[PDB]
Amino acid sequence: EIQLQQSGAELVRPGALVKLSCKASGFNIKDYYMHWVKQRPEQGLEWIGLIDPENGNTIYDPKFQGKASITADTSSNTAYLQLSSLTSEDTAVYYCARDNSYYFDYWGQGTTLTVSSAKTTPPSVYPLAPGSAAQTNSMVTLGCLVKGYFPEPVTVTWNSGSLSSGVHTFPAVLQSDLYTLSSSVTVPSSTWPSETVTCNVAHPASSTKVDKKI
Amino acid sequence: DIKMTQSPSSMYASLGERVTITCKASQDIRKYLNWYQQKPWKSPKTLIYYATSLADGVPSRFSGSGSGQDYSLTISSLESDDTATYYCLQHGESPYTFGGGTKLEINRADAAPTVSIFPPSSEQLTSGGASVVCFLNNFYPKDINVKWKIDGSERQNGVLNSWTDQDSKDSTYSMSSTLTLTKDEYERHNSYTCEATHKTSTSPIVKSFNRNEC
Repeated sequence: EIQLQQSGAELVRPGALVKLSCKASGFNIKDYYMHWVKQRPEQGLEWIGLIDPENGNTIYDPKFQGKASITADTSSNTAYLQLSSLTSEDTAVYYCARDNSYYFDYWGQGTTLTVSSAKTTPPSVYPLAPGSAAQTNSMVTLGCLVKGYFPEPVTVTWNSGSLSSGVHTFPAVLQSDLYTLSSSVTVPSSTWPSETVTCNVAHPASSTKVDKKI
Repeated sequence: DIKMTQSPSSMYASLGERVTITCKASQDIRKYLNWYQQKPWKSPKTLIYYATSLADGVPSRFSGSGSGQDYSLTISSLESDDTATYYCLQHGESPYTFGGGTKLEINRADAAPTVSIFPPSSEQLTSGGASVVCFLNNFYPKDINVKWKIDGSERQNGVLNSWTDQDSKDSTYSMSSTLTLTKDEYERHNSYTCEATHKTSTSPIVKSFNRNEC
């Protein structure tokens, strides 16, 4: 029903400017306050500002005065967030949220903004299969190695999300303009190779979508 | 303008234990304080609003109280999936301010990891690279150490280690260790072993394989 769509991911250069969008569905933005929230990598949430889309009032946190500018378009149901003169510190996940007067009831999935001069590099996806039954149980442990991609993020999935039980996705580690990430799924010895176990990888910043059957 | 202090920063508690998180403001915020829960890499979820009211679909084991500048959230009987980061948010004055957050980890009975080791996949060898991956799953406590040995106590450098966050279901942790090499260097060595030391046993777990790939 109600959903706040965000741009998802973008690689921007130090010193430039960027404009992020937040498209609302199911409800009118003129009726609510829309907020913009930031969260740096291993860090806390930070409040950026709000806007009353009805008759355009905006309040920011002094920290972002003349750095952040919020706009909204009642006819396209979209809130906007432009940042300027980007530096490393602006690398974060920016979320938009709906204020119902009591609390933030709907959030967007966020947009990872990476301020850097490295280029976009799509991931190599490699399957991890056992050299005989992974006997550290009567459950076979399989996997996928997603390496050398930039920027973040990637969303790995198994059997299109049908396999969520026994899944372990290990966060990415950066090593020179490149990240490596892995995932493991542990299934019963009765379902493989008999049933198809496939891992789906998607890298938004390069429009790459790969499916590896193991 | 209004500074929020959250305490503690991080805490450990056992299942069925009662927990209390604190938030104090620099000035009376007139009960305009909310609590949010953030599960790793998911947008925040509201637990409590206006100091004591329970938000959408939150269990009754959660409660809140406080007035003036002192506030607290309390979880009566800890459930495994209360692992998350909790934040308080004051909205009594503009700009709205988040406390620094407190991370909650479930203390649990030690568990030994199940180890798996995968040699370089064919797909990758075909491109000049050789990655060797080692999975250490469902162990507790998080404290663990892995070493890679190539042809003897001759251990190496060029490894990427990553830990998941704590499991919401069974409260364990998992780790991925990847030794990355060139096809070239891989084919000059015989045995690859990754050893792990974890207090659940005085003996190290030596998981091995001989390339002897013909």
